[PDB]
Amino acid sequence: MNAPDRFELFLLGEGESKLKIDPDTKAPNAVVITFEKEDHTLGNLIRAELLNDRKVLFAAYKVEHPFFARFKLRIQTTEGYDPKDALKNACNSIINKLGALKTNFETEWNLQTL
Amino acid sequence: MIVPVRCFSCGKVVGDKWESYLNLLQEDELDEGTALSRLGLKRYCCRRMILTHVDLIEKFLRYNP
Amino acid sequence: KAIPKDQRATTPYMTKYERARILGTRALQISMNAPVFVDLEGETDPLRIAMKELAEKKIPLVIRRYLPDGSFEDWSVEELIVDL
Amino acid sequence: SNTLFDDIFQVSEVDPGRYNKVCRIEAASTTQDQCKLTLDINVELFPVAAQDSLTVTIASSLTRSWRPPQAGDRSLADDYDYVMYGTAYKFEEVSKDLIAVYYSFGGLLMRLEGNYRNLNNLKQENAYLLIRR
Amino acid sequence: EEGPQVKIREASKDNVDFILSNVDLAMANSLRRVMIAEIPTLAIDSVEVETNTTVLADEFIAHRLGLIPLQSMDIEQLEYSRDCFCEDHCDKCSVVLTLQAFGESESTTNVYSKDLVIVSNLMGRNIGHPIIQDKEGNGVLICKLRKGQELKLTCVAKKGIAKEHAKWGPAAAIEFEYDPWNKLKHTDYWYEQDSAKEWPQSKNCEYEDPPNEGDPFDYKAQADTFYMNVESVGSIPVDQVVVRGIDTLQKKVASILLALTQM
Amino acid sequence: YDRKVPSPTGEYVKEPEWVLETDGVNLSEVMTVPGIDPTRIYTNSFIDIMEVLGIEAGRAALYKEVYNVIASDGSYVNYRHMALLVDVMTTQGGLTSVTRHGFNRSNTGALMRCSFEETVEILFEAGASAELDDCRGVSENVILGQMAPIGTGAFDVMIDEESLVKYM
Amino acid sequence: ASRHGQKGTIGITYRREDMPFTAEGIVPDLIINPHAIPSRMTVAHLIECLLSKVAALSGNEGDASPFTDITVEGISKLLREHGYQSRGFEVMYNGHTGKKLMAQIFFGPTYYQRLRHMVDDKIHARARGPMQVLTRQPVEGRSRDGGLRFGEMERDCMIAHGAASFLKERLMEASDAFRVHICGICGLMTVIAKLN
Amino acid sequence: TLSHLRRTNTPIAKPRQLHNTHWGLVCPAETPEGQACGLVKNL
Amino acid sequence: RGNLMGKRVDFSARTVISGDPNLELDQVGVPKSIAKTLTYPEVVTPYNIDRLTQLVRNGPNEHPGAKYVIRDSGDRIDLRYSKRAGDIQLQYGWKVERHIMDNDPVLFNRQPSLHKMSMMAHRVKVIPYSTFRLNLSVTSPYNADFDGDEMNLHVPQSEETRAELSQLCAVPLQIVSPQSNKPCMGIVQDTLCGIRKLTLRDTFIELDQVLNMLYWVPDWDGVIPTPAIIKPKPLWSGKQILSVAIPNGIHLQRFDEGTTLLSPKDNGMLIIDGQIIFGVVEKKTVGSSNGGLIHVVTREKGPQVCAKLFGNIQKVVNFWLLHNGFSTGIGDTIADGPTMREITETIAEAKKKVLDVTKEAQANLLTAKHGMTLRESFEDNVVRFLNEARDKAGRLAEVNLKDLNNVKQMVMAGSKGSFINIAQMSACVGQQSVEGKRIAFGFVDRTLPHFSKDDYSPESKGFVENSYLRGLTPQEFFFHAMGGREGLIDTAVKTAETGYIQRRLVKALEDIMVHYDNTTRNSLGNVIQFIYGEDGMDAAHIEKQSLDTIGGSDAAFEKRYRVDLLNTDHTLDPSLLESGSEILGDLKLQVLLDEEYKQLVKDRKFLREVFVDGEANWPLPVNIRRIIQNAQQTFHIDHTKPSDLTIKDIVLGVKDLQENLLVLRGKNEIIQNAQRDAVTLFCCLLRSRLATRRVLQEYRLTKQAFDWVLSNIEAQFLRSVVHPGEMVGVLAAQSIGEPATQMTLKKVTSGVPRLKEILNVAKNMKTPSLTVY
Amino acid sequence: TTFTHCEIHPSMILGVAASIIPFPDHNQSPRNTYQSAMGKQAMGVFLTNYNVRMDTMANILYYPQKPLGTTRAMEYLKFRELPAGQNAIVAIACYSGY
Ligand SMILES: [Mg+2]
Ligand SMILES: [Zn+2]
Ligand SMILES: [Zn+2]
Repeated sequence: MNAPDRFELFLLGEGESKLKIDPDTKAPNAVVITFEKEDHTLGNLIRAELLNDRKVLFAAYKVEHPFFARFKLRIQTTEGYDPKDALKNACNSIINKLGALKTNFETEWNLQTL
Repeated sequence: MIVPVRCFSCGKVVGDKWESYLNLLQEDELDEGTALSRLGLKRYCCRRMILTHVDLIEKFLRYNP
Repeated sequence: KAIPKDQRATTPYMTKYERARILGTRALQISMNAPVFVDLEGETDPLRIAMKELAEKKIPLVIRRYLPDGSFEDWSVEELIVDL
Repeated sequence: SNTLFDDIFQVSEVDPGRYNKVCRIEAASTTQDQCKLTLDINVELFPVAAQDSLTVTIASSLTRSWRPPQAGDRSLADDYDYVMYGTAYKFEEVSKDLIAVYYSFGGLLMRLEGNYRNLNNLKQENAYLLIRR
Repeated sequence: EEGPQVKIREASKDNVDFILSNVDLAMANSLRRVMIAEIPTLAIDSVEVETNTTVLADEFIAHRLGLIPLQSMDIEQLEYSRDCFCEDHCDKCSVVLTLQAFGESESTTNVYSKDLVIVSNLMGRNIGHPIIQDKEGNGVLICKLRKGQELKLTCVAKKGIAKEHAKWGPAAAIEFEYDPWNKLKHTDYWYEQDSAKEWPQSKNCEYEDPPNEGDPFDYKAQADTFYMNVESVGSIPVDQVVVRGIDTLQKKVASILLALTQM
Repeated sequence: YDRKVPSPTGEYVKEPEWVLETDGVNLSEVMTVPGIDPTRIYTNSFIDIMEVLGIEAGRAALYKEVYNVIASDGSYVNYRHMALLVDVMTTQGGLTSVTRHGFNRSNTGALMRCSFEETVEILFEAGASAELDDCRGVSENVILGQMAPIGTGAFDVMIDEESLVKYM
Repeated sequence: ASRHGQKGTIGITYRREDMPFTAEGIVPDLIINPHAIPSRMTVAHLIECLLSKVAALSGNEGDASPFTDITVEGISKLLREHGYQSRGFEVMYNGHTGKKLMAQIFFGPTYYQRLRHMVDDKIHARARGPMQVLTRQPVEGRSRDGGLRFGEMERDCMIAHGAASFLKERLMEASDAFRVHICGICGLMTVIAKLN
Repeated sequence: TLSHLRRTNTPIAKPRQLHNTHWGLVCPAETPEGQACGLVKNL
Repeated sequence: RGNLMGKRVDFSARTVISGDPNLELDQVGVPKSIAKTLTYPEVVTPYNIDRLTQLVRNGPNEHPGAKYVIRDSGDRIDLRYSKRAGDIQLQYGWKVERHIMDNDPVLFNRQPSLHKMSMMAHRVKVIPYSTFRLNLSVTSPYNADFDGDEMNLHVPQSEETRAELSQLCAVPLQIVSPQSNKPCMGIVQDTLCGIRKLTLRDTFIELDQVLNMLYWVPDWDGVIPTPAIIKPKPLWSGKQILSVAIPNGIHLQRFDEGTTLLSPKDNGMLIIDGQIIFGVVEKKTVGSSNGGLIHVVTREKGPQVCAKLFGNIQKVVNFWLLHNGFSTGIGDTIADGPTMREITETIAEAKKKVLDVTKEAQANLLTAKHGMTLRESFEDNVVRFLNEARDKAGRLAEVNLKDLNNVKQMVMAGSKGSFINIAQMSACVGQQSVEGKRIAFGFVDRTLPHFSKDDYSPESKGFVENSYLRGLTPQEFFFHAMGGREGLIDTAVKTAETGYIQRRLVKALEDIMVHYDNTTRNSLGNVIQFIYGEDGMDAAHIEKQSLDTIGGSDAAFEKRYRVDLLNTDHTLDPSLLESGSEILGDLKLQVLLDEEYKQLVKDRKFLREVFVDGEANWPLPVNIRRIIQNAQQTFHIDHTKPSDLTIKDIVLGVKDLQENLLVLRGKNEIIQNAQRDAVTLFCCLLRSRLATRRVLQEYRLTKQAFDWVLSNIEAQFLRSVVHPGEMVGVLAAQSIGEPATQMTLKKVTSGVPRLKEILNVAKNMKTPSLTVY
Repeated sequence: TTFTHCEIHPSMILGVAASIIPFPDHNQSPRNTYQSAMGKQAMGVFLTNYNVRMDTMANILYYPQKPLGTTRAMEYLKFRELPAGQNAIVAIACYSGY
């Protein structure tokens, strides 16, 4: 009855963007990126990788409430280095790592019997 | 009431393995627990699925129109 | 019977029930297009404007305090202290 | 921008009271037979068995968010192997001319005793602790 | 090669036991989930019941028909309804299956997934085919019926994924483990006398060197090595259920960069 | 029993003492006996403790007893409440019971006692002896659909037109 | 509900992605909170899990009949003969990250009955609607579109709160409310008002 | 359905209780909560 | 009674409730289905016009919308039909019945209603699915479980109506219940259980997480606090971050048993400036306890701030315990094998301690204790033996169960279950009973027909030896029934009869409230209390303090409160007072100083004349202990250097303080005299804590500190007064009848049946007793 | 040495309801008394001729499963033929907090 439609877990609705970037005022040079129609799967991941960039002073994320597919990610970096850029890399990094794994996995699979 | 296609918990197909299993009982005369392992059902989740379902349908079928 | 503004004896402070009702009452009016005696810092919720009028003590009301025997004492939102 | 205490002690005993990862320690000083010590310690990242030569230190330096690595090439008053940071709550007067101060690093307590830190030991939160060898 | 490598152990048509090495935990799981819920697949999502006399009620069978796994290898070239410009579906975004049965046999007739019929143009591509792995060759028993019991349907399969419903997911289960000998102490075993004995050992202990008492506690130790094992239903060959995995996940991480751009 | 008391030194100490417990109740006489402290004697039958010692003492008992009924369960209630109740049950004169046979006979208007156990019976004998109702009772107003003199309504609010000028 | 007066309702549904899993692969269908045990002191429920987690593997319809010669020790042996910890617990990894769960969880089958009385058979709202005829107050029951109750007790609280107006409001403007005329002489409804 | 068929009723001196004689004839644990508890029993 | 005193009403909804650890305390999840059904009449105003026309445009089907417009002409425009649906231009003055929206205050409630709190106001938060979703901590007030319990929601209507809900009924205000001058909401289950684990010295948290946790507390200042440990791996202690939720300024000193500002067992509890300094945090620290964390925050920081706290705390903890996992299973109910056998015999040793006495009486060798049958005396011991056994049998398993056993853990946090439970499951069940007398002889001279007549031994009269783990025996089983069955009975009696008592009580005190003169009267005018509570304080503002002046040897008293400026050893050492050396001897001061003492002295006797017990802890307004504690770290008072208070400064301000602690204000004598009275008790405490010596030797206050400590007390007192308006009558009633429902049940009429007796003013009480000294 | 008679089986003191409850000799006496009232609010298969019954209101559980844990007493209560629930893979733990 009140149950939403299943597909509102991944399909953005009328007027929304995967991203929404609001500048955190609590501290200097840091951000709050709201990921729409997304969740842990992509959140936790862009969070870990994002924690390697030695230029990242802070980074955590959270699902505000289970009911809704979406989450907030907060990123902080060293002055003179925009975090938006930091986000970029950390993803590229994630893709590339994957780019390898897609390869190196198939490598081993072709060499198999069964 | 008909076999449950696919396992609740886990997810694995299981709707075909009815007759196969049911046969490993009358003909090949075996004991449950083993029969299952042979049908490929290894973990209790997708295991309990078969071992329990009571095929009422057969009783249903026996009525008329 | 009434009572002089002197010889006054009640509590110098506003009771929760009073304040509670003043704001309400005041909202009600404000919500009814009554005149607003404060600059709306942009507010638009009556009970919120009411909270404002009440902090600049610019609410034109008077709380009549009936006593057990019928006599009353009259205090103004102005006077009454608001701790809470 | 200084240091506030220096000495070496010997572990009289280590105690694990149903705490798989932390044991409280009590040791004595190798100088004034006055300075006794009681300090909780993480016996996982820095093991310690009865009777040893630990070097204790304090000081308030080397309060704004704490920065991660990067300092892989910066200041480092870390020439030790155990460095905690907590606060001091009370300044007791164990009779006579004896003054002891208690410490806590979010859960790990500490007790010190002697009398010459009259002008060394501050009374502020700031108070990094150190240990070596 | 460059980074995160693999060393497939056992491997069949239904499982793919393997070892993921040199990756971040986050990543292992991130993948895992992806495999489970977001791999595009095909399946029935609309049953137009014309006639039924069975003892299973309409929406019952219905549900079942959805679960019944369907072929989906070329899935990646059959647009999702919601995108195909046709008012409510077409050969370019959907597969149609029919179903007819009759109680001719004086002794219980079985309705199996093999009795399905494709009536929409396939456009020449592996898809919409009731997957079978049953010995005999009639997989998944849909429902039975007696004397003159009939059952005329018509189904329409569409894309869809384990988020919109599980009936789509290809996963069906997935082993996952690591640090078989608790070295990072990611747990605190519960016992009565001795953990070691009371808490069984994993076949996966071997592939990693045992403890060695004396040694202090390793703290700088993170998490290399994971012993997965993507199982499978069949809609996809166990491999793709692992490739498309690493793939879909990857595409997402892109649409964030892509969005970071259009912004 | 355990009874704490003023040591000569000042401290408070456990100076136990023997005591007798009855199993019947005749105060007016057990009191006039040699050997007991007719100052600390206590019966739980407040009915009695009130006929002898005197209402005020009675209250003290009624309360004391009631307090024991809430403490025996390990629950705590702030004096004031059981106090108030104990008081209501005692002002009037002696022991007015919280029941149809008591507090529901008091000078309170009709309509209020109406809402409890005798309703019609009570109403009838109201038009009979032509009672008058103040409409100061909570119930009263509730029955009329009027804002009762309660918290929010223990007063009136007015528009002082005078101060309604210096405001502009 | 299980078969031990364990009545409880759903609070949220999750999927295998978010669900806590056990290396084997398996994941739960249910997830009841540990707290519902200590004071209920229903160990039977606790045991059924072990007995079932066993006869789930052996396929030997476990016997949990009344007083018999069975034991917990007698079963932990059978479950051990199968590879899983003898008490039931298992290691599990937090579905969101995939990290291990510091502690272990008592995992395993249990019979659960789905008792009637579901939500969408009770959810009920009303803002004015059918009104009784004798009284002119809202009608009763969710079936007839009726309204809910604000009786003695709920009043007694508003009086407590000292919420004068709100009380009057529930009592009038949101239920009865009626405009009658009187005689300033004989206080009755007699008056013949031709409002026109 | 069965349960309902083996039920017992008892109009209107400590009945509600569980008697010794009640052993083996009537069930000890099966009875309705509150209200008419122990007045309705199951064989 | 069923039409006028209570009615069916409009603008009301009901459904099933469920927990949702993601709502603020004061909120409540309203399902969209209902938010779209329920409506609120807003009046078109320039402030809204726009917003309103939008809702009207939106229609009665989308959510944020409306479903009825009404113009001056008193005509209803039904938004769902009317050919003008999307048309309409609004008009200042018109009203627009719209949908309930995020933040419309509403009255939520759970029947049976018997608390101010059975009904509280919440912030509406429209959510999907179909269930009212309320926060956990606000559970116990409504007294509800989610096992299928339903709740009612009422929606306000007048702009002033709401006002009454948000200003007096909102949950944040209900936090400190007057029915027992202590907080009434706490932290339970997961949050509780979990909050303990996360605390332990043992528990350390690493960066990757610490960071997320921080993020969760919405009011985090974005200042990654400095790690306790930095050495090889920077780590954080649970305590360390849970403290991020705890706001600055707070303070808290505990001291359980073995506590010593180093609490080895990590007992007690001490929080400073809002940072946990030491001590596990559990039920006693963060639950609805007296001197609890909550109790403070509320009375100190604000009602709003304390409500926000539940939020933070929960989120943090919850998210952590979310990964740190937790559970329970049979293994938690089985203790060390030897501990078992050790028990089996501890029971059996108790069987022979019985048998002996069985025969020792089957020979007439037992002294008939006064006032009891030889029989009655036989049983009295028997039971006392078996039970003496049953309990210590438990005390064995209770100690042999490790600090890792889940069940124990839950018992420690205090999140669920208690001792008995452990015993009955793991060790030994117990001796079943009915009316006190162990299972009786229904069957002529024996329990069951499975016994040989005249068998008095325990294994017959109803003693269950096994544990719930082992499993009762047919006989045991049945007895346990008969016995348990008794409960199910009276419970359904102590429920019906309770209901009546509770009601009478109410009807009996409705009309009573505190009137403006500060008197307690009913509907006639009849005074009942001349000062509500014999003190005029609103129960809500009160805490257990200690009247130091009372307890303590006549000796200690002097050494603490006595000051003699005419003596080298009884004067204030100038190391405390600035003008110390120039005081020694001064005779005009020694008189103030001596007045002060001949008073603290009078206070003593006075108190010892009121509270004979010697009990020193009593409920009183204004918590002075804490009022100073703040003064302390608020001016970083150093215990080294000296003060700057003239001895006059002190003694002459403490006096001037009492002067402004007004309760009653009258302009005559008879009144201004009751004044001194209603205060008296307080001042004693007052003069007690603000005694010269104390003020300077214990808490080195400066003039600043002092003059502040003083201001606060006066105003914090003038706050604790009672508001002329409170409908105290009803309150009092409920406050009693309420806990009279939670009553779920050395040989006297006691409890519910008793309370019934009392209120009825019954002449023939079952037990009449009477104690004579 | 007098025993005139002997009980077939003790578990026969129980009645219909109770006979479904597993390990009843392992529960606080009352916990059974409730379960002896919910098993009456459950769903299953009340008969098999339901596809032919016009009774006002009735609930059938799609996929019934005969319980893993059982009681010899069930055999006569015809349980394995018409169950009333499902063997679900339970997990007693704290998670989201729901
Ligand atoms: Mg309930
Ligand atoms: Zn499965
Ligand atoms: Zn199409």
